[PDB]
Amino acid sequence: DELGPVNANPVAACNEPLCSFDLDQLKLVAVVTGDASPVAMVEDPAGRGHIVRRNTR
Amino acid sequence: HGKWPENNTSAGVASSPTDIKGKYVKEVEVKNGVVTATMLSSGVNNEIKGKKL
Amino acid sequence: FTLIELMIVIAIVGILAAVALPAYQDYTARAQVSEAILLAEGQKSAVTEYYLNHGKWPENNTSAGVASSPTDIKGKYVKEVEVKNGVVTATMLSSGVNNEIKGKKLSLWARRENGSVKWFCGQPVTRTDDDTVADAKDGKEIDTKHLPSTCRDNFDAK
Amino acid sequence: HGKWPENNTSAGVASSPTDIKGKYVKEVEVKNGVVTATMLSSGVNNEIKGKKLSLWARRENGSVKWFCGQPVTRTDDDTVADAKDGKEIDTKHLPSTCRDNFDAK
Amino acid sequence: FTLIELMIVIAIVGILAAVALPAYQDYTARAQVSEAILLAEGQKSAVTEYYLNHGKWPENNTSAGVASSPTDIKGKYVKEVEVKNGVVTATMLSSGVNNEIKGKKLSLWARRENGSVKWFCGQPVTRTDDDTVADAKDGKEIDTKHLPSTCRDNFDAK
Amino acid sequence: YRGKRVSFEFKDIDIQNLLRVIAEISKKNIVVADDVSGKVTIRLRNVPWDQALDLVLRTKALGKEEFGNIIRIAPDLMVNLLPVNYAVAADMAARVKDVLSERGSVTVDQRTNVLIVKDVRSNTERARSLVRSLDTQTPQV
Amino acid sequence: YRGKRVSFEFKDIDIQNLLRVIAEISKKNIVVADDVSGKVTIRLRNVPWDQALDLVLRTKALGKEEFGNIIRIAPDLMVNLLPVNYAVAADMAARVKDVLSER
Amino acid sequence: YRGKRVSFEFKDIDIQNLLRVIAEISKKNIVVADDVSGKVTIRLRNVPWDQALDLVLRTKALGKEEFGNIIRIAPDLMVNLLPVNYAVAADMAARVKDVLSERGSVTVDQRTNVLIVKDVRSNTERARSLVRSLDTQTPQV
Repeated sequence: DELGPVNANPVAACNEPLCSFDLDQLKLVAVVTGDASPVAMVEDPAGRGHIVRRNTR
Repeated sequence: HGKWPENNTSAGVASSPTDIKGKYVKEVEVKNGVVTATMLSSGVNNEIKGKKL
Repeated sequence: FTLIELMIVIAIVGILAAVALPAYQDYTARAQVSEAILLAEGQKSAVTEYYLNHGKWPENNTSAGVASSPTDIKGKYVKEVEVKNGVVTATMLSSGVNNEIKGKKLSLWARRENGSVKWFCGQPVTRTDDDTVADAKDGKEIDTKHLPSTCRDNFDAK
Repeated sequence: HGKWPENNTSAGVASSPTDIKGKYVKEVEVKNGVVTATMLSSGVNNEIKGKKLSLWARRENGSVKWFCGQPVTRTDDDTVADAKDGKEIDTKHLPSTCRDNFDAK
Repeated sequence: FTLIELMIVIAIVGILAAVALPAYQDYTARAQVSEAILLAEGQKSAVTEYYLNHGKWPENNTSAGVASSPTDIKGKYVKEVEVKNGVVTATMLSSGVNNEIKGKKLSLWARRENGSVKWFCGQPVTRTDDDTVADAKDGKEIDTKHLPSTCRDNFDAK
Repeated sequence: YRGKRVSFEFKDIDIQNLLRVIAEISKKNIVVADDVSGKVTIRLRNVPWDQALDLVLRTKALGKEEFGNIIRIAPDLMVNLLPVNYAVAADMAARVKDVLSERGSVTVDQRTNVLIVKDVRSNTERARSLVRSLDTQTPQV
Repeated sequence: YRGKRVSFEFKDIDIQNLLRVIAEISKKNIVVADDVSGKVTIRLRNVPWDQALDLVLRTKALGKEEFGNIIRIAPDLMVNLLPVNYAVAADMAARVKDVLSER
Repeated sequence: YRGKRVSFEFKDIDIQNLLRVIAEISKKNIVVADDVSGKVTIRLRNVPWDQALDLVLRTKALGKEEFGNIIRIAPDLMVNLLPVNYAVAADMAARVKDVLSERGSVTVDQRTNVLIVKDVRSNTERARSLVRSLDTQTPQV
């Protein structure tokens, strides 16, 4: 009666990664700089890459 | 030449289709590189005469 | 009651030969003409040199500096090769050839490029002036079907 | 060569007609391009022994076409004729594919 | 009941032509390229002399002292031959050739040996300076498979 | 294809990260497809980004298509700028193309007659030695 | 094929938009088919439009056919004008064609 | 592809050990696959490691891919640095390539116009004799 019509499973959840891991675990991969302001690139102990810049956390 | 022979003469064969006949073959015509063979009307099966490939 | 495998297979090889007959008969003629062409060529050298050195086409074989006798430039299917004002014509013998190509011939002629010449190959032609030839229309030309793709030149090819 | 083989040796086959025999075939001779087959005398019907047929061809010009029928003789390079003599295999014994007449084209 | 000898032998010659098709088709193309090469050469003379006499590569055909018109140095499979700063490029016609080589070309270029020059033959190249050329990378180069063993030279061959 | 000058240092990072980073620096808004490629290493100095990008593409990475506001990208080495004071950059093109062969590495010609190379250090070194060597016969005016 | 001089700057825009924009500037009334292509990027300075158009065609875009009043079009980079003060432009054509290759 | 200078001496050791050893010296964090190869012998002097690595790859060993922080590697001879004082290193490349043929051995061109060779001593000796011999006609200025 509800599957024959239209189905969405909305996002509201957790997903917020580096604020769940300690700072000395993170490793600086690279840095980018240009007109869009300077941005750092950093690696998780889980091996993900992230991009963060001045004023971010 | 890079172009298909328009007819028998172009292909350099019996300029006359009927000149390429046989016992069951009434002829063989070259039409733009395509060579078609016609089945005679005498001396053949019954459901294949006047028929071709 | 029985024996039809021997009778049909002897009669399919018989009809196979009849179908393979015209294929071998133009492949064959087309082969005998390809030589009249080779015998015609290699005489381009003499003719070319004669023209470039003198500015006039060699009138005959002797002028071109080749077997003074046309019949001395014959072959298996070639009854001869004559140079007539720079034009070199090759005649097909009467024995050892197809059937619709014997006694038939082709021509090789050249044109002043100015400092050099360019050669043509095709059906018999006659030379008019030092830079113009024309169909030796007479009925003894080797049929287009027997001529290579490289020897389909017309009297006015440039 | 443009000429029909005069005999077996010319055609490049068992120089001896009798060398081209069989069970019912006493031989096969090539006479000016015409190939005739003779029926033995032992091991055959009764009204066909010692009887024969011929295969001959015709210049198509660049190729040839073959015929099969009752005995024939070659006249000129492009003409043969009934070897009328009485030893021809009777029409009733010949296949539908071997009913050719001396002047078939 | 019988007739399979005629049917198979007509179908083996049919498949024989299909197997003989690609062999004659690259032998053929490889033959049409061997000429683009002959038309390109013989123009080395003009270019060599021009260079040795002046110390500068001929800018174009007229400079090299050859048919001022590229199109005047054409052939059966060759649509032309242009001299561009000593580099001589030959273009394949569009009619009368293979299929994957038409409108395609190669180049002949030389290098100062000091007192003489050495010639190279290969895929299209452009001249940069008096002693350096480079791949005329663009997509119209005659495929390596169609080039003789004597015409496999790279832009930096010495 | 014009930007502020930058130095790109990427030690084993997702090209998607390099891309985002490149959007966070106002080098357009860049967006990939989802699964473009993987991870790459490059290290550039003194290169405008829009070039360090063209150059990133050639490494491993993608080609770029721009909508206008956003750009879609779909599926050490170093960069060094060579000034050419004396010669024209295009005259080098024959010789420089001839070192590359079927290698990796590239050369980019900027409008102000400077060459830019990405490659391994060993192919950069070769390209610099040739560019400077040919520049050097051009300074004797 | 003659017009006022212009500078075309298009950052990731539908060729249909560039076209309309080009009609809104009195460069004919331009109309496409429906689905011509998509989006393109170009950036020109000092180019008459009717040229910046011919040049837009070659980028990605279409060919143009004119009815007379209306034109139908059917299915950074930059432009710069080079003055040639001394030589004839046609003498460059051999060398300039030779850089382009299949580019 | 830049590092401290080192001397690599490996007498019949697992390339996995040479690798780890190379990570324990801050030459990245290196990690192989599991079964890369086996054991190798090399002996280098005065070579930066990132080179002695490229050179180790060519011996028997693997190719390297870097994630950035970690690098993955997947499936005597000596090294000597030749200074080239007088000539450009790239001018040697034609002749040096011509000794190698289909042999083992390699030549690496560093940016500061020095050649580096790994090989057997006998191929090193040949390459040095040619590099010095061609350098020697270049010192007569």
